Amino acid sequence: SLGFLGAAGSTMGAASMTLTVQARNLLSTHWGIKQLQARVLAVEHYLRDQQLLGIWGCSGKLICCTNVPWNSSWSNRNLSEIWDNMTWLQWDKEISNYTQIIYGLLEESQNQQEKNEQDLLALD
Amino acid sequence: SLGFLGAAGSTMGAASMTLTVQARNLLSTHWGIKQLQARVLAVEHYLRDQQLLGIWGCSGKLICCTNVPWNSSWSNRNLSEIWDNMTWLQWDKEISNYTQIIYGLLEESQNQQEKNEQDLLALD
Amino acid sequence: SLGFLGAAGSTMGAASMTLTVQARNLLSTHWGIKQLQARVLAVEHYLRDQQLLGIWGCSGKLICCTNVPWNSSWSNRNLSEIWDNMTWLQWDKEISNYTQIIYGLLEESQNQQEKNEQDLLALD
Amino acid sequence: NLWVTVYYGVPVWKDAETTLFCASDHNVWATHCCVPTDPNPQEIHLENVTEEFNMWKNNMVEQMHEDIISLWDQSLKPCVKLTPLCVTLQCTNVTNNITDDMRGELKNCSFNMTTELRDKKQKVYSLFYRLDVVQINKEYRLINCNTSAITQACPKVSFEPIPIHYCAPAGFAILKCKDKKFNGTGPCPSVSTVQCTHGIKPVVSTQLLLNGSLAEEEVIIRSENITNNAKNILVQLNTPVQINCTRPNNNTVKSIRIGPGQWFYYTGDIIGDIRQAHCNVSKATWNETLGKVVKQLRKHFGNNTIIRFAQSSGGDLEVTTHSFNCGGEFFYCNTSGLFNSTWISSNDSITLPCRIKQIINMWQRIGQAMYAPPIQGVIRCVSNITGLILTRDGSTTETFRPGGGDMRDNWRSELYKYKVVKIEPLGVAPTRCKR
Amino acid sequence: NLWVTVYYGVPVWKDAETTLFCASDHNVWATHCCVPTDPNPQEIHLENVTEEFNMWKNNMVEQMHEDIISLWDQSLKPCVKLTPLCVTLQCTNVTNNITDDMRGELKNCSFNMTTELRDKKQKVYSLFYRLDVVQINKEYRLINCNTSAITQACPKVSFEPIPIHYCAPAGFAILKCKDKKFNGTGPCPSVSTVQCTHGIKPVVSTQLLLNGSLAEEEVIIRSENITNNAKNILVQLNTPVQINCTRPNNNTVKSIRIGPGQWFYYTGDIIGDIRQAHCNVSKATWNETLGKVVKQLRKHFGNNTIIRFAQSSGGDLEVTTHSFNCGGEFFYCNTSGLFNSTWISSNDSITLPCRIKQIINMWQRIGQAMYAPPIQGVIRCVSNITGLILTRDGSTTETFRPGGGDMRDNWRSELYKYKVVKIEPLGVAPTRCKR
Amino acid sequence: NLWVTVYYGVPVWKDAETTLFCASDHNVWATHCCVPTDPNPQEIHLENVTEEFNMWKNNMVEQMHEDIISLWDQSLKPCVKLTPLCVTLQCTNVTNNITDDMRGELKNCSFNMTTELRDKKQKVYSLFYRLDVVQINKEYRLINCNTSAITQACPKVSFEPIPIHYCAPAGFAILKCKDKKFNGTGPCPSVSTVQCTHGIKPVVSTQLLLNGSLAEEEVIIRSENITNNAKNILVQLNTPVQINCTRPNNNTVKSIRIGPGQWFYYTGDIIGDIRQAHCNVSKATWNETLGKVVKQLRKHFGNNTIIRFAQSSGGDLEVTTHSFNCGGEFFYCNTSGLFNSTWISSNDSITLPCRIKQIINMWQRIGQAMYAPPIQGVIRCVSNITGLILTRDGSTTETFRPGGGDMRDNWRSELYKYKVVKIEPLGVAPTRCKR
Ligand SMILES: *[C@@H]1O[C@H](CO)[C@@H](O[C@@H]2O[C@H](CO)[C@@H](O[C@@H]3O[C@H](CO[C@H]4O[C@H](CO)[C@@H](O)[C@H](O)[C@@H]4O)[C@@H](O)[C@H](O[C@H]4O[C@H](CO)[C@@H](O)[C@H](O)[C@@H]4O)[C@@H]3O)[C@H](O)[C@H]2NC(C)=O)[C@H](O)[C@H]1NC(C)=O
Ligand SMILES: *[C@@H]1O[C@H](CO)[C@@H](O[C@@H]2O[C@H](CO)[C@@H](O)[C@H](O)[C@H]2NC(C)=O)[C@H](O)[C@H]1NC(C)=O
Ligand SMILES: *[C@@H]1O[C@H](CO)[C@@H](O[C@@H]2O[C@H](CO)[C@@H](O)[C@H](O)[C@H]2NC(C)=O)[C@H](O)[C@H]1NC(C)=O
Ligand SMILES: *[C@@H]1O[C@H](CO)[C@@H](O[C@@H]2O[C@H](CO)[C@@H](O)[C@H](O)[C@H]2NC(C)=O)[C@H](O)[C@H]1NC(C)=O
Ligand SMILES: *[C@@H]1O[C@H](CO)[C@@H](O[C@@H]2O[C@H](CO)[C@@H](O)[C@H](O)[C@H]2NC(C)=O)[C@H](O)[C@H]1NC(C)=O
Ligand SMILES: *[C@@H]1O[C@H](CO)[C@@H](O[C@@H]2O[C@H](CO)[C@@H](O)[C@H](O)[C@H]2NC(C)=O)[C@H](O)[C@H]1NC(C)=O
Ligand SMILES: *[C@@H]1O[C@H](CO)[C@@H](O[C@@H]2O[C@H](CO)[C@@H](O)[C@H](O)[C@H]2NC(C)=O)[C@H](O)[C@H]1NC(C)=O
Ligand SMILES: *[C@@H]1O[C@H](CO)[C@@H](O[C@@H]2O[C@H](CO)[C@@H](O)[C@H](O)[C@H]2NC(C)=O)[C@H](O)[C@H]1NC(C)=O
Ligand SMILES: *[C@@H]1O[C@H](CO)[C@@H](O[C@@H]2O[C@H](CO)[C@@H](O)[C@H](O)[C@H]2NC(C)=O)[C@H](O)[C@H]1NC(C)=O
Ligand SMILES: *[C@@H]1O[C@H](CO)[C@@H](O)[C@H](O)[C@H]1NC(C)=O
Ligand SMILES: *[C@@H]1O[C@H](CO)[C@@H](O)[C@H](O)[C@H]1NC(C)=O
Ligand SMILES: *[C@@H]1O[C@H](CO)[C@@H](O)[C@H](O)[C@H]1NC(C)=O
Ligand SMILES: *[C@@H]1O[C@H](CO)[C@@H](O)[C@H](O)[C@H]1NC(C)=O
Ligand SMILES: *[C@@H]1O[C@H](CO)[C@@H](O)[C@H](O)[C@H]1NC(C)=O
Ligand SMILES: *[C@@H]1O[C@H](CO)[C@@H](O)[C@H](O)[C@H]1NC(C)=O
Repeated sequence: SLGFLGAAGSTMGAASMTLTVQARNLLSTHWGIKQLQARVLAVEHYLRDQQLLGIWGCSGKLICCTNVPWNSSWSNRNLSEIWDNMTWLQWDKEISNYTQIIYGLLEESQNQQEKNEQDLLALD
Repeated sequence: SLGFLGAAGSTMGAASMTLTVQARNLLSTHWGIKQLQARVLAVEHYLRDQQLLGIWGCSGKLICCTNVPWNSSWSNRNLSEIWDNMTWLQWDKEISNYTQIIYGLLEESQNQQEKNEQDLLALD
Repeated sequence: SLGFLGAAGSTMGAASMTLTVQARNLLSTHWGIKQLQARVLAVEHYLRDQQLLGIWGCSGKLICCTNVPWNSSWSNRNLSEIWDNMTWLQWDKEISNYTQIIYGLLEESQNQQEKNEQDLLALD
Repeated sequence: NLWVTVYYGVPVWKDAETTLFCASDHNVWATHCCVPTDPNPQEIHLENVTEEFNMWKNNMVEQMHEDIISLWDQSLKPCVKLTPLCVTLQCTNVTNNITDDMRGELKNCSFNMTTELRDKKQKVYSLFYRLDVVQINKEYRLINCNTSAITQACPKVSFEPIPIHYCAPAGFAILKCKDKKFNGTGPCPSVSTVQCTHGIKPVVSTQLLLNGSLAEEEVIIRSENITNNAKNILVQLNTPVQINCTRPNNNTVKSIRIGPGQWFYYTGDIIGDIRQAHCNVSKATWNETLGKVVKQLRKHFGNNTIIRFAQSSGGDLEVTTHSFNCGGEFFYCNTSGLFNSTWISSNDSITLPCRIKQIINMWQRIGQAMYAPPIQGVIRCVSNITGLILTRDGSTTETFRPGGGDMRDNWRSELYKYKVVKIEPLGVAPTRCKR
Repeated sequence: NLWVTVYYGVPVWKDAETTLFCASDHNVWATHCCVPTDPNPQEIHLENVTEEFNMWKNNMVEQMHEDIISLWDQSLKPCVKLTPLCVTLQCTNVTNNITDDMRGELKNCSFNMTTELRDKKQKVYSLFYRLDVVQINKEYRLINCNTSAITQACPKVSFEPIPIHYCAPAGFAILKCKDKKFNGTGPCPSVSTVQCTHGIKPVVSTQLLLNGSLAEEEVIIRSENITNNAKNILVQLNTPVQINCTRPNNNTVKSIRIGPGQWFYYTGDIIGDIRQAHCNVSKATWNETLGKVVKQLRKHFGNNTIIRFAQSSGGDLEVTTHSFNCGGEFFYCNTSGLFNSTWISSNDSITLPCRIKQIINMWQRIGQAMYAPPIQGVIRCVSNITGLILTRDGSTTETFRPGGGDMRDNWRSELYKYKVVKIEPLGVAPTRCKR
Repeated sequence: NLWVTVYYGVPVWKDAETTLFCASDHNVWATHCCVPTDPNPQEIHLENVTEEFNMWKNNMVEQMHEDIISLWDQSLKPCVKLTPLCVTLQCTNVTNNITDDMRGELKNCSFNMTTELRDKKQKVYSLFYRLDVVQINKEYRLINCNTSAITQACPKVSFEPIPIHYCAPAGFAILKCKDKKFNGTGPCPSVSTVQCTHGIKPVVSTQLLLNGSLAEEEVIIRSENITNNAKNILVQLNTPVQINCTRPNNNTVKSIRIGPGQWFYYTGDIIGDIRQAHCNVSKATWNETLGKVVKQLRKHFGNNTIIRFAQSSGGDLEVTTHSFNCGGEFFYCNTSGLFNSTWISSNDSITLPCRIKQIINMWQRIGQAMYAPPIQGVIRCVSNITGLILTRDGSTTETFRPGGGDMRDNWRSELYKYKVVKIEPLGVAPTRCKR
């Protein structure tokens, strides 16, 4: 592979081929306190991202598809425009405003899905 | 909506739609040690509940239906009483005596299910 | 009916039924530092094992069947010779030289699996 | 025909004890050690939740006590040690401009103390307040010489209370009681959830509580057991009583080197007449305040009975007289003019005489003494009396006296509205759903 | 046609080095720094598991050593420094009531000591045990006024060994060897898993090991390398030998103030006659004990040899005599009466004379000296010899001597059954299923 | 008809501040506080990535600054205190072997010093360098007596810099700039990712930076704002200039006991001629070096502008005079011989005279003074000048002078290549996939 973050600068549809690579590096006398704080902090960040995925309905997946439609008001591009002629750093800047909107929609959709599953399982 | 525990006191049924609100707010000079201890406990709790959900086969869900039947000896109540005329604080107190029994049964059921799945895959 | 590691020394087959027993016991003035280091280390090890299961697509299971075929170069025993006539301590030593080969293959297999699924959903 | 369903994120909790951290918003509380607060805190009202509170079994009080003491001690770690002052003092009376109220209160002492160089000494003259000097046999020694080490408080560090907000760690929450006329031990019908408490000022005092919260409608009398005469009674006032305190003397403060990198501060002289320190409480306001207190006491002790107020029965000055930190000086103000009345079913003020002491022994500890350097100029402070600490004597007439001295009571008064609970998000219930 | 299957919760482990913590069960060590033990600890026997143990490469011992020294040092942090005692002492030996055993073993010294006030001095008379006082050129000084500085131990803090349990963190476990006649280095056919060790008393001694565990059936001789004369031999007895130690002198203890909150304790005088400290070991029990040791030594050196016991070849008192803490007092007993015999293939006791020393340099360190306050009255203690420390010399006769010290070999006698391993729950194996 | 897809492991980041730890590579910069470096550290080139760097707002510098001060202070914590030396000294001149370069640079001082015993005194004499002694009214005192406590540096602890690597915590990464001829503030077209920085030696100096990295091809002139006279200019050389420094006197070192467990080190006498300390550089190398600096400097000033160099205008010795630690001694060298020229469109050295000072006040702090014990024998060191710190005067011929006094500038000089970013693996994008 290109190594950790070696894909940066690559277009989105190519960079996404090596997501595993950046996942494994998230978990890898003050002197002792500075080190404990650094270790604790890495764990807290890891867990917060994992919780967001769990709430949204994604558990161990690096790639997951949801039931929330894309709004052209967030971004109006040719799709190929994004995947073939743009990198992830650029994309992240482009839609940073809509981050919380999208996340809120992701939580709402999953909550509705869990309730619907429960009712269907009860039927027999 | 209601930012945190707002549903406390509402019926068990009504409160089922705010599970997201409480879940997302979990885990969110030697006065440095007190701060580290607090941060660590925030992680040890939470992570411990995630393990139970893992063991029981509920690792990715806020609502999880299992294959363990309900025993009237734990609580002999009408579902309409439980879901419409009680809140969760009251419910938890009524069955706080059977929590360990139920948890043990949930672990046994999931373990049997994983073994059964492995045998079916082997046969298929 | 066994406590922690009580199955050690039993055959691999027999020991596979106590996985829950070991799993549930994970996590479970310089003195402030020693306690924080002990707690932090236990958490870090737990999380690294979970991350790895996550990458492989085994995050919710104690027994996880994957898509990587077994190579006779790692071990050429019969399944009886393994499951009925060996314990896990012995097995781990026998194949300790292939551990990173197997793990790399597992990561690759799951990444291929995720891509295939994403494309099928997009297809129809 | 029902199955177990597991739910995560269930809005329930249990009573719990955890460690809280401070958030604040140079000083003796080392507030730079706290995590700055959120400019937009939230309070979530919990409709239909009734909780049991017990202010007397509340461990938030114990933590506040432990941290206030710890912060206090840490602030003295880098300060000048005054070991060189434990020498024989030669003392005579200050007689030049005395009103005869302060007869013998000040003493003009001289002594041999060290200089920057170890081979040289200097003669130092300074003033003491009698309470802080004890006679040896005109030969005197400081009161701390046979019990403790003395440390000079750093002159750059303020003792003024700064509001401290206590915040629960993630996974915990603090429930607040919103009910009016709540005495701290019963069920509380209206509660809300907060993450951080109301800021609390670590005001230190005895006999009367200063600069605290006020009761919403009426005087509230709180006690662990009202019929147990051995318990303190915490009375929260509805309206404040204004008190104006002063040390009406223009002090000239001088300093000298006592060793490399270290200097000692002392009162050099006094400009003009020497007058007694005192506090002013309006008579009408104070008499109305007691009438309100008595009415509420009668609800427990009887209409057809008599309530009498009296002075503390005796004991150490730190307990029996009113005490506070005013401008950085430590005052010991007599309450005899406040609690002298029998209650049976005008632009004038009560003047309370006060003494000043430079050697301070806080938190009722022995072996750790602090020297409060004197302050140049004239000191005046105005504060609000927001509550009282009373005890009761062990017939038809009950006698109440000022009490306290146990600092946990001052805090307990401010923290009575809060309890800490652990959130327990995981639980089960029967449903018709199975898999 | 087999596939990889991943299993989690697999009962396997690897040897590992981690940090263990203490769990408890007015003490010198901070027992308050430890977590209380499990009221119902478990032990799991692992059937059909054989593990390799090596007591000489055990890292639990190294941590125990480090923890004890640190705890010890913490206990002296708040205690009075005795720097002011480093003055010329004027001494003339006590000769009021002696038996010629103690002639020259006590000294009556006087000196000019400081007082609370810096202006005053006081003359102090005290008794010393000679070992602590060294001639300067009748002019003497304390022995530790050049190489060190002396801190007085706090008189209220006890040196009595309190058993401390060691516990592994989650993710780690301790494997305990339960095999009779186990020498500490081979495979152990019967093991069990515990989370915590039994409590181990931190008894400090040389020559002989006191108050430890006994062997199940026979004397067990353990060594890193039995033919290497550079190594010590640890001999575990299967029976205790009772030893009765005393300081039969009724001391009158006096104290003076030396500064503002500091006081020094010393022996003032002796009531009655002056007698030597000593320990009593029964001859029959001791001779039976050596016979058992000799039989077990012949198994390693030959059954046609001669085993000879001798006293120490020389060196510092701390390594040539039997050092122990008795009632808080420090004893240095002569073992020549125990190890003086050649073995060839009715209340009759052995009396070991003992000396008393007050300035103690613990853990073979330089620069940290402790002063042991005197104990009023008379001291008697009874303890069990549970093992020996022997060395071997460079013919047909093997000569052994008591060898002691290093404060790692004593611990190894208790921490030999335990090994720390890391739990490794994840692994793979071939099977029939795929997905 | 597009759907939201969630991706994890996305290679993106944001600027961030965090806590870094050291990985190293008996010494002040304790390595006991660090972890080992990887034997094989990695570096990843990022194709098509341009990042913005700003070395003047780089928080890695602030953190390095604080770590160094903390390590420095810890290294003195257990060392001998020299309070007993702050006595009147009786001094005469050292005139025995003077070349008139050293006239008045050495004093011969006698004093009454403490001893191991509290009741004894000793007469001691030693040599001082004038810079560390101030006249009281032949009665002198050490310069620190009226401002600070003096602590002797431990003779066993080296001041030799050890290159220290800084490492980011998991979840963070350090981006490094590989763009040659990069000025530190613009976009950097060629970058790479590392986890740890190169090891940086914490070399302390003013005016001339020693033992740093060199520019790859050309002299690089970096400044926050080149037209702001309040800012310093950091000039990185593309070639080293060799400088040879010496303290050409054979010192005989003496040591005395000053109290129990403590001893003081001082120069006893000098064998042979007394010579002035000095540093040499090549005239040709230095003149070529400035020519290169001037050529590049002109880019911001024009070819119609004359560039002149001058000596610092004044201020404290620690700022105006070049300084460094050589052999353990602290040198103060005069650079006026280097910066005295006007630039208009063979075996011959420059000798810079130097002074030695034993009392050190680093990081311009008051109250913490260090005593540098003497180094026995003769000192010689060789080092490389790798950059300059210059300032600019406030209608033609711009004038530049040596600058410094703020250590963060030396660190910025090495830390201009790195920035810390937080990794943000989670994000979303539209796809044709739904579920
Ligand atoms: C090997 O193992 C043995 C057995 O455990 C140890 O022997 C014990 O050692 C302890 C500590 O020295 C002894 O405890 C002390 O006993 C003193 C006497 O009290 C007894 O006898 C009187 C007789 O009048 C009775 O009234 C009383 O109830 C007791 O039965 C006490 O005076 C001591 O207390 C004083 O010191 C402590 C601080 O240490 C203070 O806190 C107290 O206030 C007080 O001033 C103390 O309790 C115990 O008696 C010994 N047992 C036996 C059988 O002799 C060995 O020490 C151990 N070997 C080694 C090397 O550690
Ligand atoms: C950096 O950008 C260059 C383009 O300037 C990328 O190179 C192209 O890659 C595609 C796909 O393999 C080829 O079809 C083109 O012919 C290449 N162009 C050139 C000029 O070589 C390069 O892959 C990008 N680097 C990274 C890491 O993504
Ligand atoms: C607290 O209890 C009251 C009383 O049961 C709840 O009020 C009911 O709310 C529903 C929904 O708005 C109405 O349809 C009912 O008519 C109300 N009942 C009455 C008697 O007025 C209230 O919602 C509960 N609070 C919470 C947070 O659940
Ligand atoms: C200095 O002040 C002391 C009080 O602190 C004076 O002592 C009192 O003197 C009067 C008159 O003789 C006695 O009636 C009191 O009983 C004494 N008080 C105490 C506590 O003993 C002392 O006389 C004053 N000295 C001078 C010179 O004014
Ligand atoms: C504070 O109010 C509570 C009621 O909310 C009082 O508690 C009752 O006290 C009586 C004794 O007089 C008991 O018999 C009741 O069982 C208690 N009820 C409850 C709910 O606890 C309490 O005594 C009051 N205390 C003060 C000082 O006023
Ligand atoms: C403790 O017992 C073990 C046997 O379990 C001894 O180990 C043997 O030592 C000999 C030395 O000549 C070796 O050749 C053998 O290979 C070792 N066997 C095993 C199984 O390790 C050990 O030396 C004994 N130690 C002591 C001090 O008695
Ligand atoms: C145990 O100690 C003996 C020494 O008592 C070691 O044996 C020596 O080994 C060296 C190197 O091979 C030889 O040159 C010597 O001649 C041997 N001496 C004797 C008396 O045999 C032995 O190697 C040590 N055992 C272990 C495992 O380290
Ligand atoms: C370092 O290089 C940057 C360019 O990368 C210089 O910044 C530019 O300065 C001009 C004025 O001369 C402005 O118009 C541009 O907008 C600036 N660009 C950026 C990206 O900041 C900077 O002045 C140079 N600094 C030094 C010391 O040479
Ligand atoms: C860089 O430095 C120049 C000084 O040479 C700054 O320019 C001055 O800015 C102030 C404030 O707006 C004006 O009052 C002066 O008249 C300006 N001086 C000149 C010569 O133009 C400039 O603002 C600084 N730039 C930055 C980004 O700090
Ligand atoms: C239901 O609970 C009772 C009481 O504990 C128990 O005896 C009974 O066996 C339980 N039912 C089943 C099916 O196990
Ligand atoms: C040990 O081996 C015996 C057969 O000899 C077997 O019955 C027993 O179950 C085994 N022990 C364990 C823990 O499996
Ligand atoms: C200072 O010491 C001298 C010693 O001769 C003594 O006479 C004098 O009274 C002392 N001064 C004071 C104020 O104690
Ligand atoms: C105490 O000091 C006096 C000073 O005159 C001296 O004569 C005496 O010997 C000293 N006492 C002792 C015990 O050294
Ligand atoms: C100790 O000596 C005194 C003085 O000679 C004597 O009277 C007393 O009896 C002696 N005590 C003993 C026990 O010998
Ligand atoms: C030491 O003290 C004596 C006191 O009499 C004095 O005469 C002498 O000059 C002092 N010596 C020095 C070097 O200061």
